[PDB]
Amino acid sequence: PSHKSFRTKQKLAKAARQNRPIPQWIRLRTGNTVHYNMKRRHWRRTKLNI
Amino acid sequence: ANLRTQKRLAASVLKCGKRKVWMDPNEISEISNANSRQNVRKLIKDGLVIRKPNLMHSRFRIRKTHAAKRLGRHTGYGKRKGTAEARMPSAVVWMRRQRVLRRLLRKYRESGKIDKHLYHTLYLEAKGNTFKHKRALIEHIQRAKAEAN
Amino acid sequence: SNKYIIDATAAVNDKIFDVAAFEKYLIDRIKVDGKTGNLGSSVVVSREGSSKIAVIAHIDFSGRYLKYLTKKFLKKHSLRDWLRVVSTKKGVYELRYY
Amino acid sequence: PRQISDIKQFLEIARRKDATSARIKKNTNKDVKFKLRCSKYLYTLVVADAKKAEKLRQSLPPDLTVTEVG
RNA sequence: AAUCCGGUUAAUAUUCCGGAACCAGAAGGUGGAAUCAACACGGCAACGUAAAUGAAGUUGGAGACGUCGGCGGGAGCCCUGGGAAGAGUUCUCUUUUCUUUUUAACAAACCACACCCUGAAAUCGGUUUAUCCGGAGCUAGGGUAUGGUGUUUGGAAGAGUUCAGCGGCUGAAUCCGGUGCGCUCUCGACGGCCCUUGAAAAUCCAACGGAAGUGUUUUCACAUCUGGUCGUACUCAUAACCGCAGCAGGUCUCCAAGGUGAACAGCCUCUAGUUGAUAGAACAAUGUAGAUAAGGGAAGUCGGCAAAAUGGAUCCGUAACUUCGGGAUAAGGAUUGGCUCUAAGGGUAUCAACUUAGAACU
Repeated sequence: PSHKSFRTKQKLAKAARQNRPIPQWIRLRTGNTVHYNMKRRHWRRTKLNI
Repeated sequence: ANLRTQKRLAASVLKCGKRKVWMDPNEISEISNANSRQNVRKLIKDGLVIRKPNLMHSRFRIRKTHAAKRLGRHTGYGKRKGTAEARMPSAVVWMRRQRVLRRLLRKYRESGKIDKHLYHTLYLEAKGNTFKHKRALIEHIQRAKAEAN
Repeated sequence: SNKYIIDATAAVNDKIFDVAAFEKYLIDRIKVDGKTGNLGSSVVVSREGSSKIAVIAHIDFSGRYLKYLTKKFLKKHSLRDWLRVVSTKKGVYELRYY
Repeated sequence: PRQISDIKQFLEIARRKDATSARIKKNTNKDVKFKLRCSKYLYTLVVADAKKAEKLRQSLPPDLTVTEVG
């Protein structure tokens, strides 16, 4: 909610940063097995449960 | 041309709702270019955005009906859906009558028409509901004054 | 006491209306005390010049009423689109185009 | 938030080091309002006579920053 | 402990900007008061004053309290009489219909249930809507206290709002009043209820006591300085939560316009919001949800199940039985519109409110 704790702010701030697509230059590296982010998360579908 | 944000900014600037915001249909391109609140304020000054007036809620019929009912109309048996106590409680009728009777009794005692003995007698008579209205107390006071004199 | 004036310089210059029709409409439609023809000495419409409509009243009177009556015959003659009554000073109402 | 009815004390607060600026207000009803911004309060003085207002204005020390109607 | 207004952003605001305040703590300084009769005077008093030292120890108070019921005051909304600005309508009618007409925290002055004084009260009196009060000192006369969401200014018109002009700028207006079993919140004085009597602590104040003491004290008027960390977007729900979901479910609370009416009922509208839910075209059967039906009127069925009928208000009238409180709105009848009118019920000759009775006419 609007009333948060700083630990929750930190947890949300990391989780927001981890929920981003891959840089394109990553896919051009030799031997790269990454094609899309396996760990994407939508705010409706799967919850953080923190 | 999507202007939902231009209507939103106009409503905020004009201090109304979107139902009052009116934007010129013949100036869509210029309104689309306007994207900040300063631009919206320029549009309003130029006359391209106008706040529509409030819809009509005339009270002519209401005032006329109130004035006519004040003359004694629309108050028959078929026009009353609430019981008599609900329409005008007997508690406030009694409270009005007692305050009126006590006020006059104090006026007469201070004036000198009645003394403390007669005032207390009439005070308890009035509290006992002996006096139906101000005149009824008036005739009783005059009759008592004549009898004493 | 109080004085009200209606300027019609533009109307008389453009032959839109004549001061005769102004005076006649005002005199036969003035509803003082709810009845026309009750001018008496309290309120008198004193027309000076063929560009002015001046009313001098010894009782309370409304400039809004004057605008109301002026608006009446404007639509009666159906040119309300070209003319609008606007107030410049205290007790002054003049006709303006677009 | 501090109305002053004494001319001198208005002047003295004006000379006092806490004073930073003075303002002039000319109302339509023709009274002159001398407002004096200070550190903590705003001391305003209402005068009904123009020439007393004018002689008061020149009585303000020159170092004080006087501003006209805003 | 102590913050308000106006404004600003594409998105933040009691947080930013402009203006205007406030509280807590700290230090010395200016000014004023008291003081060698060390720790101020006045008033009969209730108490007042710009100040007017007070250690330890003790004690009191605030914080600090249920519930319901009316009654009184205030503020905001509602209603309303004029004024002024625009705008709506105008075949006819309408001195009219509608919008606008605003004033924050904070500072200052002013503003009568408890109490005091004089006094002695039975022809007992005062007094409330509600019967409480008085020789334990009534009424009455004069005081003291409490003092805001009241008033007058400051804030503050320079702001906000409306309107008319110019090429950002210039003109105006923002005014004067009434009302109430009205609503919302609050406040004051009371009342009732209980084998139910309706938190604590931090914090703050005061008192009794009298250590102690040119220099001393000063809860007095001024200015000076300072204020860390973390939360702050947005949704709060027929799409942001929980139900596998953009689920007809669930989920705490604040604000709350007018008309009809007893009414936060139903029905319609203003401000605000939405116009979302696959659509189109046709009217077949069977359906689902609603309507009406001649004559009969429960013959239908396990069964009046479903539906129907009744329904507000006013006057009349009301049984057996009863734990005497009820039964009871028993049952049973009459009545209701529109319009024109008188008749009362108040306030200070004029002024203001809807509540009843009766007459005709239709």
